[PDB]
Amino acid sequence: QEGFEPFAINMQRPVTTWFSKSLPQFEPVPPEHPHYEVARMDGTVDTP
Amino acid sequence: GFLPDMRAAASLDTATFSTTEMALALNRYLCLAVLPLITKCAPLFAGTEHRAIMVDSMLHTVYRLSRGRSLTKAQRDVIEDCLMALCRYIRPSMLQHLLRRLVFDVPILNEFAKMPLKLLTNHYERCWKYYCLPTGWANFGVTSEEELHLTRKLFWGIFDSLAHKKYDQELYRMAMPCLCAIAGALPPDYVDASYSSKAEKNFDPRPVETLNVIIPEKLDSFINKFAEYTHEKWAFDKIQNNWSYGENVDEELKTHPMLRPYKTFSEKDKEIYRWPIKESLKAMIAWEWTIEKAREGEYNPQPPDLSGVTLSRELQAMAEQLAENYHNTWGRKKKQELEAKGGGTHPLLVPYDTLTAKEKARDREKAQELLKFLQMNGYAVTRLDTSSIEKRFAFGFLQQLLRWMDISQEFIAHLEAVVSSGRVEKSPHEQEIKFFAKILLPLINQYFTNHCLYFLSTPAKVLGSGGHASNKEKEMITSLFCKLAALVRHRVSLFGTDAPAVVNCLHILARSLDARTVMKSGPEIVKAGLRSFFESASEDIEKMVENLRQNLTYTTVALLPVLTTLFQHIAQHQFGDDVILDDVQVSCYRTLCSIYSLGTTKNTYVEKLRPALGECLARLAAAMPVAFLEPQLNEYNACSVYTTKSPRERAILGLPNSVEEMCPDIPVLDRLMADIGGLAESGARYTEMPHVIEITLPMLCSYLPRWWERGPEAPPPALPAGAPPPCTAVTSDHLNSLLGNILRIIVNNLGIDEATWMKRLAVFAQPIVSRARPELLHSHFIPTIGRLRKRAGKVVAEEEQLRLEAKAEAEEGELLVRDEFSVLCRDLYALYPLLIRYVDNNRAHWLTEPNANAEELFRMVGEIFIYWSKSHNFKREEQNFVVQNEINNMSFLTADSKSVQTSLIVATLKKMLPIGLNMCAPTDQDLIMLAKTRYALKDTDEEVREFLQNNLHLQGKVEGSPSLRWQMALYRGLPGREEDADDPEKIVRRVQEVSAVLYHLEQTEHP
Repeated sequence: QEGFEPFAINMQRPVTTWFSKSLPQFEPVPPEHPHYEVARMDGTVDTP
Repeated sequence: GFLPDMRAAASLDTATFSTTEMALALNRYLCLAVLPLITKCAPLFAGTEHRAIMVDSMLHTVYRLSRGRSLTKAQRDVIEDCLMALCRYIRPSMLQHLLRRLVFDVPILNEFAKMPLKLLTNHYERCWKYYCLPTGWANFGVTSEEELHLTRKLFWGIFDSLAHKKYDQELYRMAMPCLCAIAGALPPDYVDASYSSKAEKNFDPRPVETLNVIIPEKLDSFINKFAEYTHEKWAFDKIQNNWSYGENVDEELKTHPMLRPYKTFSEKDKEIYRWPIKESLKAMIAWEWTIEKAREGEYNPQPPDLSGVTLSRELQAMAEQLAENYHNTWGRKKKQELEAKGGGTHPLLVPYDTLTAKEKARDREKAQELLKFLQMNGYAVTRLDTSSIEKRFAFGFLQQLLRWMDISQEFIAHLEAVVSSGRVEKSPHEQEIKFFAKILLPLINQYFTNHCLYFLSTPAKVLGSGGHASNKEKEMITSLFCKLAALVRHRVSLFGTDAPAVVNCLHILARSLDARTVMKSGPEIVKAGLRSFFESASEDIEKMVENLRQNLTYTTVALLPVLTTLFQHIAQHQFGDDVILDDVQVSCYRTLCSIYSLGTTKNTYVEKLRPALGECLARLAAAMPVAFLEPQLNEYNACSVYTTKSPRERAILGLPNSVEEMCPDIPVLDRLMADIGGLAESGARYTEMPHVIEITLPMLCSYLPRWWERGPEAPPPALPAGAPPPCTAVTSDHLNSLLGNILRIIVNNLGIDEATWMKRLAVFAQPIVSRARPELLHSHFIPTIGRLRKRAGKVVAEEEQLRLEAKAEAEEGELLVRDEFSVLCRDLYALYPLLIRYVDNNRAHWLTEPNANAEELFRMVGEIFIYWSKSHNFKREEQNFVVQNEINNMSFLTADSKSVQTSLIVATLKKMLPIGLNMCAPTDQDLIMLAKTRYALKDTDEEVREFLQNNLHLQGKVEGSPSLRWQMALYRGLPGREEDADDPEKIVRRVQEVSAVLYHLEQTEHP
């Protein structure tokens, strides 16, 4: 009576959802990380 | 570009260059070019933490130039405006130094102290939440307890200075805002680090002249030993930093150049380093505390002085004072240096209190190092006990206010003496009277206004600005309530101009008061005083009833609002279940009997006063826990006097051992409601019985609803408690009868224009309109609202008849129907809140199962709405009715509880709008859309009805689209829905009605 459609009404299959899984896994360096920075200097003489 | 400029100006500000032509040129240049530029750049100054020191320096030097003499008044104003505009955006984290300087320069309260306190009060209004809230103010750091300590000293100093100085109208008038701002900003439960006052006498750090007197020989060897220990702890710290004592003179060695083991360390410089410790310990012996010699006798010192830790209270306090001694000596030598320079000031020169933390840290380190060296070889000082409860700012202010109340009794006694003995205007203490009248009542009013919830809070119910008022604080503020009560009781004729402030202060004292703790194990003196005040009020009402058959300007003007407000405060904290349980309700019995007795008399005074008397009796009834209409059921109730007193004790307290004949004036509630129903059936007006609506209806409607919970209908949690006849035996049927009688008197007094009391007649109807039976709709609301719609239609017909004729007499009749519109709008505003609450209660039932009666009500109230929309004169009459009778606030209250034309659009249309759309089919929305378009084409109702009849095929079908398929499915799945509504006549009727309602709604939203 207010014109507000129920969500996922016309879904036939059940709606798939996503959960925040708590499991430590390594991920690469974000170059926009506000606190840490990684530089990549190579080719210098007498230094690997 | 700038900071050197006014620095040079301050240097030239000296007396020798006060009249210098170049100095005046510099001042003129600054005030015309630079300072206005600072004013323009003031908004840009936000977020300047990284230049905090130089911002503080510019603030201090701007203050110095503002005080700088040899300036025109216009230049003074320019500097003051620049300083205040800059301060409006400067964060206090850079401003605390200027604030402390202004705090020490304001106590003069003359010359250059008026604008300073104005800046302080502006900043305190800006940062009121910053100082009071324990949590840091949003996006700003938390205020420092040292800052609160400073504001406390500032409060007390300004207060005592204002008390001492002669009453100047300008001074008091412009100083009261600042003092109130300080009082509001400083939290009440804040406790200062030292619960004392400096009471001393660019700060002047008076040194310690103790260098003249030698340290006593009982500890002189100790003093030299500590000097050696300090010069050896230098080496200790260095060697903990991997730098052993060095015997070579050179700059590369970070230790002392001649730093050797004491066996090889020459004593020639040992005396040089010894003298400062001599002076330090002379400074501390110069005070009242002296270190004790329980020890015997007396380059790395193994025992270290852990100066960072705390210690006992008084010992750490004297250590802080010794750090203060270091500071005042250093400040005095630096002040000699400053006077040698002749210009500027030393920021470190401020008192050892309000210092920066860094030199506070240094002085604390030195003093606590000395104290720890005292401790590890047994040196404690020999020469109050104030708890934090007493250290509280609220507690201290209440102490001061007790002293000022005894002063008040003194000067009002003198005033009574001089007014009885002719007239003596000259008073050796009129300063006290003016001080009171100008600050004390406003100050206490603002303080209790901004800390009302704090004083109202309890140790169990922690809330308010602080955690809670202490129990002793609550009992003393209750004592102050009784104190001001007696203050206005006696010599009421005096301070007549101050009487509104007095009554407001007494009202807020009634507020922010926990009477439960006063009753339970509270001060018996205060309890007896408040009971005596109740008896005094009772006998004053008795004098009023005997007189009506000065107290005229005190009882009605002052008392009745005061005890009325106390009554609803007690009711809405439910104090009455305890505070009025015993020794108070008997006085309440006497007062209610006296009121019901005066109601018998029809004197003009009682007829014009009975509104407020009815309000007071309703409030006391809501605040009183014993049965007064139920004498037989009363003895079951535990709060009754009879169950707590033996017959002999009743006799000695004056109780005649029977409620029936103890209150014979007001009969049982059954007889009362029978009489109310009989009068409603007889159908007379306010003029015929003023007593009923003003007394009995407040009585009836204050007893039935709040005692329904005490009735059997409300499920008793305790079956053994409910087994005996409960204190109240009424039911929702009784409340229904009450509502019916109220609505009958309403439908009676639609006609008369003298029914101004509809305000209360609806206000009290609001609590009772809840728990309304479903049959009430068809029994009462339909006939009454139908009569209202008929009358509105007649008045609109009169308006149309007057509009169709253009004549001055036609406009005169138009004004007459304006008056008729106004009175029927008073009636409309009286009736609408009840319908609003009724539909908000029964709407879920109507939505779940549709009701034809509800739909008919919707149609006819929509008719009322459409007449409102058509008649512009009706809207302006509603406008002027609302503005003159102040019904805007009651409209807002009705909206929030359940423009000034919102009432009709929210009640007539938005309340039953779901009801309106429920009865129309989803397939009829196409007809609704086309009908609203054809209305937008400006066609009449009959013509659009013909169009709807023509458009019978324009309605859609469930098979047409899945979007409306589920709407159709739910609509047919509604249990109350049938196919009978599919008849074309019904379809076109409902579609036209709903489309017209939506048309007028969208026209109202946007013409």
